[PDB]
Amino acid sequence: ALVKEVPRNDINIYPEYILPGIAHLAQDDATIVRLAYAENIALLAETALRFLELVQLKNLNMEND
Amino acid sequence: MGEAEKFHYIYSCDLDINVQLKIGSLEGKREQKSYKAVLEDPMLKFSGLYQETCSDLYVTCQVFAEGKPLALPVRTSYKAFSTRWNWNEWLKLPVKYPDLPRNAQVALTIWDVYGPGKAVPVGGTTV
Repeated sequence: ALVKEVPRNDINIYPEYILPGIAHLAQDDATIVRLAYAENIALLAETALRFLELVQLKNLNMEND
Repeated sequence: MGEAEKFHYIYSCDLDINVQLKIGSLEGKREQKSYKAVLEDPMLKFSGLYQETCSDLYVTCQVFAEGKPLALPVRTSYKAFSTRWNWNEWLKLPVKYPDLPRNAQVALTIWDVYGPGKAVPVGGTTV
């Protein structure tokens, strides 16, 4: 949630590393893990969405550069 | 004087069952406020403090560790109390034995009705 700028090397970090990296947690055997997943799945998605909006704004500005 | 030559124990990481705590009865008197208090906030008259019998209170139990809640609070089902607040209800806590940290505490807050849709705490305890 603290990432305010996405590096050029991590533009696709969300769909291929962040989201796919925690996806296994949503089905963990430990109820505490699934609880942490359910408690944060909403936050993870919202954070990834903020990233996508920034990448789109940056791309729009870079196209207008 | 009882006896027990052997102590049988299990590691909290080895008990794969939910931790259950039964909120039993609340014994003691809840003090009523002065009429000036009812004049300051007229909704107080409709509060559970003004029901003559033991109001139907419930306790929400949430486990905290290091100040962070481990799970959502669990509430006792509604039960009508006559002369004594006696829940006698086994609450299934949303925390498993292996998931409790060493500094885990259970916070139980007793709530009473405070007008339409608003609950006000009667009192709390943490163990």
